[PDB]
Amino acid sequence: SPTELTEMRNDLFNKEKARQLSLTPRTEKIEVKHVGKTDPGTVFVMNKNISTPYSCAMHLSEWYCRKSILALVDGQPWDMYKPLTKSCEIKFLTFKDCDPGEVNKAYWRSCAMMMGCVIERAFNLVRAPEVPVISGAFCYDVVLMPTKENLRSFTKDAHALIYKDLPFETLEVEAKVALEIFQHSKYKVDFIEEKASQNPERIVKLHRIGDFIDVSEGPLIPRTSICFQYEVSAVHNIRRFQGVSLPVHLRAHFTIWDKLLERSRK
Amino acid sequence: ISRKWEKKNKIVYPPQLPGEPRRPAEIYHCRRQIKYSKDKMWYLAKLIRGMSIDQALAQLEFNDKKGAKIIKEVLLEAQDMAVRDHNVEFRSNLYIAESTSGRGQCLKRIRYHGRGRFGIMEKVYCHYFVKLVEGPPPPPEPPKTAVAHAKEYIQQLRSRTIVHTL
Amino acid sequence: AAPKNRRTIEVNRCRRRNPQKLIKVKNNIDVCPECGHLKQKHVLCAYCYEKVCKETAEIRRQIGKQEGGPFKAPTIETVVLYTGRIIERDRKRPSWFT
Amino acid sequence: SGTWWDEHLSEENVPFIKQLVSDEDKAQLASKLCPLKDEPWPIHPWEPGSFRVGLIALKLGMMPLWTKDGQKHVVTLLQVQDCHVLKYTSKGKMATLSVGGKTVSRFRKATSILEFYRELGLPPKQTVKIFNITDNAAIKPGTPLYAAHFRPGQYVDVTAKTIGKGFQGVMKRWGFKGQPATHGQTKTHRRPGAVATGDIGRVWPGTKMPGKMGNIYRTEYGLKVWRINTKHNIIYVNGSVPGHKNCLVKVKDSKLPAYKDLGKNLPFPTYFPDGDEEELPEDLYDENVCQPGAPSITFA
Amino acid sequence: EEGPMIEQLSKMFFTTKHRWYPHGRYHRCRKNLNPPKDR
Amino acid sequence: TARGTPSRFLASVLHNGLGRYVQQLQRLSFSVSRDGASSRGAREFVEREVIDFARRNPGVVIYVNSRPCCVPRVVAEYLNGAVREESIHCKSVEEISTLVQKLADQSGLDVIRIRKPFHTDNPSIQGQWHPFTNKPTTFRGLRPREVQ
Amino acid sequence: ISHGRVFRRMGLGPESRIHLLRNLLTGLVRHERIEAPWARVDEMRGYAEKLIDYGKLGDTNERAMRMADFWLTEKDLIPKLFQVLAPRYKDQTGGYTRMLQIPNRSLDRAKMAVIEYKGNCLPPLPLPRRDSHLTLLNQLLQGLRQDLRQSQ
RNA sequence: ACUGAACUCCUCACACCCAAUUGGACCAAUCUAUCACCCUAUAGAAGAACUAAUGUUAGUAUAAGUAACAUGAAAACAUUCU
Ligand SMILES: [Mg+2]
Ligand SMILES: [Mg+2]
Ligand SMILES: [Mg+2]
Ligand SMILES: [Mg+2]
Ligand SMILES: [Mg+2]
Ligand SMILES: [Mg+2]
Ligand SMILES: [Mg+2]
Ligand SMILES: [Mg+2]
Ligand SMILES: [Zn+2]
Repeated sequence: SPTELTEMRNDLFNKEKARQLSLTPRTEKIEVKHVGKTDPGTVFVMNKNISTPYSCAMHLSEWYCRKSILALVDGQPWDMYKPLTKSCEIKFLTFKDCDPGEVNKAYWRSCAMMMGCVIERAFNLVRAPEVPVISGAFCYDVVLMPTKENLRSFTKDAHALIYKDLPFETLEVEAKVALEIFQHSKYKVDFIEEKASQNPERIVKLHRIGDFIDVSEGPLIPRTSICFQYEVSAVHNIRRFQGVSLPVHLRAHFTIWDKLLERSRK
Repeated sequence: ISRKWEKKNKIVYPPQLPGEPRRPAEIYHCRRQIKYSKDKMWYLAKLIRGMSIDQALAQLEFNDKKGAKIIKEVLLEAQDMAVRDHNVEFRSNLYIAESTSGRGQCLKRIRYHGRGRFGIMEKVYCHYFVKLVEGPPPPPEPPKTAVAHAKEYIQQLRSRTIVHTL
Repeated sequence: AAPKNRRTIEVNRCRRRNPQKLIKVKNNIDVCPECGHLKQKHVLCAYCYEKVCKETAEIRRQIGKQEGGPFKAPTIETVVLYTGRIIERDRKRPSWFT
Repeated sequence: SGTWWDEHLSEENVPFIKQLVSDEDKAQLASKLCPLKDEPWPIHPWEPGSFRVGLIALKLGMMPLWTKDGQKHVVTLLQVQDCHVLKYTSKGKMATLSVGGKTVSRFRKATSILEFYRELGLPPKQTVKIFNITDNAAIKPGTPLYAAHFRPGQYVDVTAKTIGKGFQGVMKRWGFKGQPATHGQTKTHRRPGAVATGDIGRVWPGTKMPGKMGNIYRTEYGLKVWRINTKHNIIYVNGSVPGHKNCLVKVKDSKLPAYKDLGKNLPFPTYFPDGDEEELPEDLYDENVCQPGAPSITFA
Repeated sequence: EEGPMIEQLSKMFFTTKHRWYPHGRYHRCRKNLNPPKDR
Repeated sequence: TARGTPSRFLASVLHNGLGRYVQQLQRLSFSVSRDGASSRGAREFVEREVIDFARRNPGVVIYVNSRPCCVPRVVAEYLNGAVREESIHCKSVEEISTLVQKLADQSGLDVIRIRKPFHTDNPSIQGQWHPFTNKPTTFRGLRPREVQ
Repeated sequence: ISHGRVFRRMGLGPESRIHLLRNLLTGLVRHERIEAPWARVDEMRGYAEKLIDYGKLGDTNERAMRMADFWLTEKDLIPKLFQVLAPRYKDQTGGYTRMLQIPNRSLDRAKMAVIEYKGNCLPPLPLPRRDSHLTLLNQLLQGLRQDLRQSQ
């Protein structure tokens, strides 16, 4: 049941987190270097399973915290809030880099997740499709007809969520655990299995927004507040709901925004 | 001449229990006998007041005023102190709790006026004071809504009595 | 004209603590994408501009050295070569002169 | 931090974006050309106690026009740029029509306004001004208004913002005499002298004093339309109109009781190029006016 | 928004604008937080 | 003045008059000097009129310190917790006695402005005035300018 | 009142202003870069462009030569103006002079500015870029454009 | 018919509403004699008590951050230019 399920999943997640915490023996210290175009060649003396790249950012300044989104540690994107295992090399990524593609994908994923969350409450979710940026939307596939009013309502919900301003909790988990968490949803289970198959370690990437929890391939954006302009364009027949959304740091402006929305609608 | 601000950094609060709120790090720092007028310092101080160190620093960098540089320097020193001596881990987590300007000792000179006459120039100095606290800058006053006002009015109405009689 | 009575402190505060006289909290400030030292929109980064200036100064000095006295200004577009008309510096080229 | 439309766009995106913006506006304009075949509204006849719509034109410049008596009449040219009826509101006194004006960068307009314009056709105009009207004369939002609304011989009220001369002294603002140059007045040549009297320990409200002068709204009444140039939507109005060259002015049928009922021959809601009314000549003149091309007048 | 809000309040409650405008610091300091309550 | 002085309402601690009048005075603490004219009256009181006073009111528990005091004081502690501390400096015996009596009599509360010389728990017995008392009911609960 | 009124009021009169402008121009010619107060800098730029245009006409025109003489005080610079700058900008029409802000002058807190003739020999200014094309909004715009193209 | 004082009455309580002047009752601080001993007593004495002298000196306000006052330009900080 929907009243039970959410709570149960949350509890499971908490348990998993606790388990993860358990392994480290009382504050293990690692020396994580900063590779970057500015503020070099600093090293941060961090506590390994606790401390994130957010901590590193904080140490550097507040500006970094504000503008960083993905943390390339050994040339692979960590989330700002996902802990730094072992001594490694960090870069922080904004929207306005020379190579912002990684960030964009993450943002899209986040948006999709948000959409899914909105869907789940508003009234089964198969997957979030891996859509590019030039494709002009972030979609989400849902097995259940909506009017303009419905769309508006959805948008409002999303806005509310954004306002609430929740951190994107992260875990890389066993496949069995993942299965246990989502055994009710068949499609989700299948997806999880596929993911497991894909990698050598089972290493299923669970992400969480307070109450809502979901599986996704890539990393995610720190918080929901980074989304500024967020809308839900249309639904197409499984039923694929679509959306288009621009963050703080790239505001569209009215006419442009409208155009974007129109584009998404197709 | 008194200096209590300086002293203020030498307090030792008795240690906490496990089940207790964190008790954030307060940090006090000054600059004495700055060559400036106190009231001028005050505007800068005001501008800084509620803000995160970083934001304040940024503001100071681009405020074209003599005292702004000084204040920035002071803030930087304060930050340094926090990191080294006062066991604050993140620079970014420092916000400015207090900032005020006192008058320093002032030197009297002659001004030499037209006719036989003369004013007394007073060459002014300031003490700049800062308090940084650990933790993000507290949220400012949310401007009270119509609803709030209405509620207040209702309360007021309720509150009345028959004044004098019994 | 002469003040007929002393202005009260409260009045003074009201006058001089009002929001027109308070310093505005600007929002021009962005990070310097190269160099990270923080700068205004519509303005060159102060730190970033400094290095360039320094470079120019050294080049100017070299030019001066080349051109003995004043009143020269030759008919060639000059080039600045570091280590492999010509002006011959030294060092590696920085990651911005290209 | 407040942004502006351009800041975030690429080196190559911007021009394209601009083009798109222009193109959409153009399309909208094109769409807006034919009102009668779309939805004409009830086109009512003229009645004695009626009023009608005006225009929002650009004062272009002035030039001399000659009459057949052989007289100079200076005329200011008012170009009726665009001008669409934006919204109608019936009876807090009379019924009214908000009319637009010059087209302006939607980029620079407020969100609320933008939304409103989207809800309508049209791009966002520079100045909206309301005309008071009788319910007989009424027309759909997005109906384009042209210069042919005014016919030669008709009389007009034009309103605009006067040219602003900033903070001015008493000699220029109110034409006070000031005091003499020599004999010798000291620091008093262009001052106002005495303000007002001993027994009043005050200065009366309304007392003329130095102050900001101009850039206020002013109406000139009863200007004769000498000519209209349909091909350009230019109105030729006798005399002088408030404000600067390229200023937006408001042009309406005149108020004076001498000219209260001379509008029977005019087109009552508006002139509609869609007709049936016949396409007008290249330019309509009043009969008094000497046209260019006509032979040199001689009093024989 | 301020003035509009004030107007609305006035409309609601039938009263002048002057009371809804927020009074200064000194006055608030003066106000008695724990008044002597009776009956 | 009343604007300067902190105000108060009339009350009686723990409802004294209802059940039993309870002596609110707990302790009188007499600081006296063995030598010194400051406390001659006090000394006299101690000698003769204190014992009698004590006998009269056994709820009070007197202390007498004799503590080479330059200025003698009598500290009156009350049942609420309040402490009325007053001097005995160069006063006659009778006056001192009177003061003591006064201290004994009064309640623990502050000697400040009282606001109303009365205080009812239950004022109204018939009913407090609403505007709809002394107003007649109309048929069907109707009001000015109605349909039906 | 001062409506439609070009030319700021620089020195101690108009002649003085002109002189000031000339000095700046000379400096620019010498150097190909000047830090200067922003209000005069624009004027200089305006004059500078005109000067370059004049130079383009060629040595053999007498008027141009005269102008050069008037405006380049140091006199070695006239040949440079003719035999270098003009050569450099023969393809361009009026793109010369690049004018950008400097933080602020330290003592008087004036608004400052740089003024280089375009291209030139010195290390490049740290210019204000537009955002890269790979960013989210930009990408979206590109996509939209593509769609439009497809449609037409 | 009501209202209406510091008039008068009532419950208490009483030396306790005039300029100059005049008669009294008290008393703050100090110093000395003798007392006292977290600041007191009985006496003796006296530079013995300041909301006003365009009073004195010292501090600090107001007016006021007002009036007023600075450094010709570029550079390579050699130099050149006005
Ligand atoms: Mg002299
Ligand atoms: Mg005259
Ligand atoms: Mg004179
Ligand atoms: Mg009476
Ligand atoms: Mg009496
Ligand atoms: Mg005095
Ligand atoms: Mg003044
Ligand atoms: Mg001045
Ligand atoms: Zn920079």
